[PDB]
Amino acid sequence: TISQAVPPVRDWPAVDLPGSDFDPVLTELMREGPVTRISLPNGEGWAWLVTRHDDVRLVTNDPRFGREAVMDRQVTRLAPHFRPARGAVGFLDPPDHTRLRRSVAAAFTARGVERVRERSRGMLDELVDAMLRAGPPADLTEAVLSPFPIAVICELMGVPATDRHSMHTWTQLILSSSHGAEVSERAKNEMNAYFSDLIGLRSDSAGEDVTSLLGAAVGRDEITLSEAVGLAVLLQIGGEAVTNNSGQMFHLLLSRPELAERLRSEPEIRPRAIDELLRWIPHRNAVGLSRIALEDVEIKGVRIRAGDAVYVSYLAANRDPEVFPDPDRIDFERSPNPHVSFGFGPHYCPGGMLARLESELLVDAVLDRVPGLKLAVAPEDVPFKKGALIRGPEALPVTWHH
Ligand code: HEM
Repeated sequence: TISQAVPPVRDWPAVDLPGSDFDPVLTELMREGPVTRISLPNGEGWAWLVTRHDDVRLVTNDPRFGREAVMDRQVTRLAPHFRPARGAVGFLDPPDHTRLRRSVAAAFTARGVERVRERSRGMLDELVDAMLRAGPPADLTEAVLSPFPIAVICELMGVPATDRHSMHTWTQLILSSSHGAEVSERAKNEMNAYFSDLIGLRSDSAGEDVTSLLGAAVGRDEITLSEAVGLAVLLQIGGEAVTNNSGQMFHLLLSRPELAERLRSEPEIRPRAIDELLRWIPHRNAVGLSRIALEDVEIKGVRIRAGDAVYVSYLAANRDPEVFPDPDRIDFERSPNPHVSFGFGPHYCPGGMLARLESELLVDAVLDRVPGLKLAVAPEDVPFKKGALIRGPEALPVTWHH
């Protein structure tokens, strides 16, 4: 009937945001309408953006949107660099995506990750023992939040004990140290070779650790060795997400003492509280990886054309006022909490249950074992990551009673 003009293309420059402050450009986009168009610093052209919870679920779960097609051009994006390997799980669609996710799914369910909870709680107690022994102050990130997710994933992956410190080092060197280009990709090569060998060796394993599952799937020709190794590396270095996210968690718990006080007074609410924190924390800068409309799709009266790129903002979806009344309020009692901090659809985060487990153990040890714990700097003086994809502290200086 009546033409509905397309939205203006909104430029979305890379900006370093303080602490956990919400992106005001994303707020602007949320206020503009459910369907907007954006231009990011890198790649070319524009992309659709959806911000409402229902539209985000549609775009991420509907078969009419595809990931492989994203590598057919230079879609506008935040990251300077793009498309490493084209076997990367992120860029696969259900001809092949499903095989790869299925091969390890069992280790990452609630029941799957529960298998490493006691060992993980022990490893965390070791780290905290050491921090207490050294005495205050400490950088909680360096002392605890950084090493713990790596220890846990080593255990879940089934890395032989004598190789786990090599794993730590490799993980630290990969894309997150200094010595750009060279040491990172050499560490990546070593880790690749390592997992190629371990998974290869486990070609007929009935083990239930992740590398055994990968090895067995490779052995039954469900996936190739190359696919298995790539995924193994992604999973192995994925814990940095928990390091960053839990860093924001404790930054919040310490800068807003009432939250910490609630979790000490009512320990029973900690799982729900963690979910609320996961909902609220602005985990990333801007948006991540788009999907291509494989056929024309109408969203809120807007015609998304086949070939167009479409982004979702999980961050925005987690502040959807209809789904989350008073969305900017951190409410640990929040009634239903259907957040999409771990994404949605086939590409939903494999590590979500693992991240909740890690966060629950972390909150327990840090809130229960550090007497008089507080920030050692003003909240606004905690350094947060600049030029980042995933937001979070560079360091989290804390102090307490020795
Ligand atoms: C609280 C911490 C974490 C958060 C907030 C998080 C969030 C996310 C999000 C938003 C996505 C994208 C979903 C999409 O493409 O639509 C994702 C993907 C992914 N995450 Fe995480 N993640 C976390 C921890 C982890 C950990 C610890 C691991 C490693 C076990 C991991 C492994 C992955 C993988 C492999 C993918 C790609 C999945 C696929 O495309 O099939 N994540 N994550």
